[PDB]
Amino acid sequence: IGIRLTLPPPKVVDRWNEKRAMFGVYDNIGILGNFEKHPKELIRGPIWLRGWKGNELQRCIRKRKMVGSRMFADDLHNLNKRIRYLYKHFNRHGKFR
Amino acid sequence: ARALDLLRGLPRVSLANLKPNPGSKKPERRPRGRRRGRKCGRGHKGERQRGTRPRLGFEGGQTPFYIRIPKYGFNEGHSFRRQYKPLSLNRLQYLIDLGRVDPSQPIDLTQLVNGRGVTIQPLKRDYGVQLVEEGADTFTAKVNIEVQLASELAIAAIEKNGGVVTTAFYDPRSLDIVCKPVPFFLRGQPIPKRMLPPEELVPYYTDAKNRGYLADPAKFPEARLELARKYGYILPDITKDELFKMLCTRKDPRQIFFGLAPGWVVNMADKKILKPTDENLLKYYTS
Amino acid sequence: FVESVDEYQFVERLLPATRIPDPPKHEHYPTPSGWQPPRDPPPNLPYFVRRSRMHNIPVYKDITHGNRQMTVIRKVEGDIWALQKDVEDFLSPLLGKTPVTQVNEVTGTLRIKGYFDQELKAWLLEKGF
Amino acid sequence: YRARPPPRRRPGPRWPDPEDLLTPRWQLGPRYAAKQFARYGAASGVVPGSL
Amino acid sequence: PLHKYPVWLWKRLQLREGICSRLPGHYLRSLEEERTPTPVHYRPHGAKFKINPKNGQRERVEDVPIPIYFPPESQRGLWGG
Amino acid sequence: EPVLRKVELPVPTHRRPVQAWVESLRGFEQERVGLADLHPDVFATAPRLDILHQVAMWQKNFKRISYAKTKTRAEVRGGGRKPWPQKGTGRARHGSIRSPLWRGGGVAHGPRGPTSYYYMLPMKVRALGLKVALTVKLAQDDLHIMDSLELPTGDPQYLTELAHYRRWGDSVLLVDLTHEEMPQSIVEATSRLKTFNLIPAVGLNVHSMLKHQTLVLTLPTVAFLEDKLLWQDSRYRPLYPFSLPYSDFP
Amino acid sequence: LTYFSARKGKRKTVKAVIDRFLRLHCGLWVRRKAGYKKKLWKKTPARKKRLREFVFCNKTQSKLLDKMTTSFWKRRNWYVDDPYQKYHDRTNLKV
Ligand SMILES: [Mg+2]
Ligand SMILES: [Mg+2]
Ligand SMILES: [Mg+2]
Ligand SMILES: [Mg+2]
Ligand SMILES: [Mg+2]
Repeated sequence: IGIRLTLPPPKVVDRWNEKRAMFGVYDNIGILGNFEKHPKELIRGPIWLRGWKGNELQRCIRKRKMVGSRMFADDLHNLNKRIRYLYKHFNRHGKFR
Repeated sequence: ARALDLLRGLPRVSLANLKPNPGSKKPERRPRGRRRGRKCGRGHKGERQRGTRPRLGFEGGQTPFYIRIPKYGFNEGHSFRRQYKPLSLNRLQYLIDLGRVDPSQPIDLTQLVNGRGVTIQPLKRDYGVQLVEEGADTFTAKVNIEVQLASELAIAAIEKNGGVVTTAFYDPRSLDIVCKPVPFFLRGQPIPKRMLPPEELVPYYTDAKNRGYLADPAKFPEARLELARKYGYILPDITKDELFKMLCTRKDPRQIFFGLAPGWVVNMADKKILKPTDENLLKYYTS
Repeated sequence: FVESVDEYQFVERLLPATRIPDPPKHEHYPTPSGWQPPRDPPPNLPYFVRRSRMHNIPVYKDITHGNRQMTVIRKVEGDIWALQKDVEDFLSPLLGKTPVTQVNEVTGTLRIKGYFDQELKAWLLEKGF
Repeated sequence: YRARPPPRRRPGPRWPDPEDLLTPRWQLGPRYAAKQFARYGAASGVVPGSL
Repeated sequence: PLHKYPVWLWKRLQLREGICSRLPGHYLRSLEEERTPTPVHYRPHGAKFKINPKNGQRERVEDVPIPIYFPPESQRGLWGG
Repeated sequence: EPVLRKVELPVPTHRRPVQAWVESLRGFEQERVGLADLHPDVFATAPRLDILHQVAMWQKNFKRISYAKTKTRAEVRGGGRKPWPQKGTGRARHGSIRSPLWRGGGVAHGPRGPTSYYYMLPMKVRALGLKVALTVKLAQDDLHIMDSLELPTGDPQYLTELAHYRRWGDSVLLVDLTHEEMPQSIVEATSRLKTFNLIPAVGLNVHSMLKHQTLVLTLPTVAFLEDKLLWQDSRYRPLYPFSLPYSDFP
Repeated sequence: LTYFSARKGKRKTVKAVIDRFLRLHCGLWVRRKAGYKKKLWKKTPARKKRLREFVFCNKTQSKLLDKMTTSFWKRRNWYVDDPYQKYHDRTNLKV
């Protein structure tokens, strides 16, 4: 048996808190603001991902370049190993040549 | 309209109603079930399936196709063979008519680009424009065009209508400045001075047959009359034109913009132009 | 060491413009290139075909699979079916059969099999678009 | 709820302190000062003669 | 996580915190300053630019110093460089 | 005393403008204070709901970083040695106690690192979406116009009652011109309420409009919107970012 | 080839092709008939005539070489005096 018996507590979502009521506001700051700013300049998050996209290999390479010299030793060694593996995989393994 | 009337009697539009346009969001494929995944499409056992088949272009040991064919310099030097974006007379007429370029003002590269007539890429070894004979017929415009090359037919097409065409040169560093000036005026560097042609090109820009900007401005009439005599029209006396003072205007070598002297600094914030006064700086720039 | 001069007139000749300028009031048509302006007042038909940003006729060639030739009449406004009937009448004599077509009443476009860009441009000029 | 004040670009010239260590190598020198002058005028404080 | 300063700035940070912070200014300047040694084991390229023969264009050139080992026995003598 | 308003930018000669009432918040029964004209290409575009979908989905996803990481088979602690030799025993072959197979191992294919989902649609598509949203919220008797968002007193009860009196809906999105010029009364009132949201015109977006049922623009706002959205059709292709100076672009 | 570089993460081209084939902008590839420079003394004159020619590459070869070269080598190239300027475009192609 892998199914619960009593009902879960009700997850109450407040669809009108501040974060949801104001979602998206200023996502047209460029078109409606004389192009002073750009939408990407509102993306809050990692230093090395604000307004950029890519597969895991490119993401790891970018992380190494921009914060590789600030990383803890073991995390950085893991990152280098990961880049090595992904290089081998994306460049030698796969259905399509 | 019609559809806007339909919307009135439908429910309010909201994030609960949206949809993708049919045919756009193709469905996904995952290896689950008796069809998608039992071998998930990878085939029988063999290095195909494991994802370990040789590199793209390996013909199984037989000497590959791209290695048994001898080398030949189809591309040797390609990064240094200069390139020029054509500007057909058809396109020049089309731009003139719709008011994009202004024939009552000297047409340099800057005014071809600021009207989005051609797209110059300095960084890919484009040096400038070349007029091409296409559309010599039907071209009827009085333009003072400064380009970087010209077939003799284009020279004709521009002269027959009382126009002056002159072939200038722009080095890769100044071409970027002339093509997209406002970025340069933002960099803050003082306006550089145009370099002279390379060794291989001076015989081109010092020949009256090509309306070169360094050939002597006294052999031009002979060239113009020769061209007219070959192409069966009468060289109009431009000296009597209502605005010949404009068709005369030219940029001297070592100048990028028309009314700006190398060494000035453009201040766009305050609407000013700053000029030096130290004798050494003037000496360097005026040469 | 430096002195400020505010002539400035020769840089403003370098600043580009963002708006496409209204084409100037020529005196004969078609202009040397072949550009006519749309008639005025607009012709009285069920539909309309707007001019682009650069004032040309929205008739565009198109190709797919390297052998499917098509044309699109794009910015059609109003009853696109009337324009479909008109185009079918106009093209049927040329091809020797009624030409297969698609109508996308949402985007407002009429797509036509075969290459007929110049014919359609002329025809939409005659009717005064 | 009143939406937060809009995101406006960092006004005026951006002079980074030179004694700090994170202020990168390229935000101190002649080129950055030239760019600030060109983009903000005499208010930037750059003496023109340095250009 | 991530440090607030990179790894190679830790030395320069240390030269500002503790006992090293009270050293006189000129000593710190003489310590932080870096100078390339005069070339000894390699022929330095004369100029900042050069024409190469394979194609014929003007390419930039730099001189990359050979890395040389000084065993500690030299610290008691004057090997020159 | 009517408060009229004509469309400033040129209208195509084959399309008449659309129109709307100009209401006031100064009183419960102050609708039809004036009559305003609205430019057809910004308030009467083709419906085009699918573009509304494109824009709302981009507006949801372009600012998403997924902070989900799962330790691969080489990032989990330990796991170096071969647990038992290959041939001797009778157990299954294994070359680590941290394969995905084993308990406590690593995920073979899991969320790797912080993932960005950013992408940008052509600017024209997003402006077109804005126009589509405005026209849909007009065609369905939901868009309004106000001379100003002024109010008699900042008490939120007044604003919510007024919204009840006119069948506005559950939620109202009030839009004013500049963040500094919204009157004191409206900002004070709309701080306490929950389904009433006050934004300056520079923040108008598709998702925040499709969420709220009613959209209430000031008149200066509609002028601003017509200017900034008509600028997209009939502009050249860019030569460099519009943040850099141009001859005609403020 | 290398589908992702270790240092930038872009595709990379196989430079052994650039030195052997020319991409006419609209699809075709031209090569130079291996066996043509050397041993020209016991080859019949007709054979020598054949070997000097610039020949095209069939569909599979062209697709392969398109894969082994990035986008830069497929652009529109406006060279001053290009002996292959007139071959960049197909004219009157039925299917
Ligand atoms: Mg998949
Ligand atoms: Mg063998
Ligand atoms: Mg391990
Ligand atoms: Mg093992
Ligand atoms: Mg675990």
